[PDB]
Amino acid sequence: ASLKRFQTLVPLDHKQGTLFEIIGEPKLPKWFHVECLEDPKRLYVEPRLLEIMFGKDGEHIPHLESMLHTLIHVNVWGPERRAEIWIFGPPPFRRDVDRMLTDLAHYCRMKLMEIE
Amino acid sequence: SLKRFQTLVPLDHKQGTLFEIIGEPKLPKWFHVECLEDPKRLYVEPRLLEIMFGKDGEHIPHLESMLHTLIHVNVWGPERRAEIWIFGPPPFRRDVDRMLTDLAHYCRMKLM
Repeated sequence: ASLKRFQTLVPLDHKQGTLFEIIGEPKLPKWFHVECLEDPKRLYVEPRLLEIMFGKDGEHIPHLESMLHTLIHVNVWGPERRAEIWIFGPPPFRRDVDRMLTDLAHYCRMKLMEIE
Repeated sequence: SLKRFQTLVPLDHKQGTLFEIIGEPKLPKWFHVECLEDPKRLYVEPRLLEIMFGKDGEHIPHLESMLHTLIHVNVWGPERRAEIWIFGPPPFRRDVDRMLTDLAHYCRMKLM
């Protein structure tokens, strides 16, 4: 990616496109299976939404990950480029977590335009 | 955290499964009053509530918007179980029920 680094239970390196790698030797969550690292789902969001959706430095992401049983990885670049939220787990899960994050994004977008 | 927690649609908990919307709030597009006819209840130690949901439940409106489910928190003594009430349905192979008990589990552990 490029770096703002967001919090998560398992920090990953975004190597290239679909390739992610676990950084160092973290204690993994009981529900997390290394195999899920193979096919993550990506969804785009504008960058300014990231900290509204996930809190400052993505501080609420470990809670969300615990609730969803999917890893969340955030890649962010310039203000002019779309951010990428990458989601990791069983495909039956990645689909509905995808709708949840889209629904959350819709909400945060409305609040953004109201708080201004 | 308080005795009333935050939410998109503040409710009065009348008795058991019976709730009522307080006043005339603008409702979320995804929400319909008939949702209140499908409550599910979960129990939790009161101590976990502010860990799970933020001070005074300040994160609940985000959670509700993610889940498309209203969350009502009834709390009593620090002794007895708090009730979490949800008016669904779920967006995952995992019941909103299961996602919230799992959140509580994580928060129980992190509380050590």
